Amino acid sequence: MQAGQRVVDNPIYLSDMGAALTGAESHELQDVLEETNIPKRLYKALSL
Amino acid sequence: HLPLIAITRNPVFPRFIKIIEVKNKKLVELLRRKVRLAQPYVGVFLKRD
Repeated sequence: MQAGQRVVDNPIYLSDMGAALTGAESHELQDVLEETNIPKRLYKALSL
Repeated sequence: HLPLIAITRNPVFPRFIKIIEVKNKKLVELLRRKVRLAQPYVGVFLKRD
């Protein structure tokens, strides 16, 4: 699953999969799942 | 002398190796029907919006 293969048919899953690598406590994960807007979840996932 | 292919959101820049993965299986029928021919080949075109 590379970014150059264009096989990321579901970007939401790729952002979620990238946020899954974070070691943040479960609460942070629940809060990020609560987020609905896209730049906030990408921004927060990067922050984590 | 083949009908046009279904690009389906896949840019193939000139002189740039690319991979195409359509989910439908009907284009594979066209890929297997060309195996008995001496020279097998295909063309690449671009889509509009």
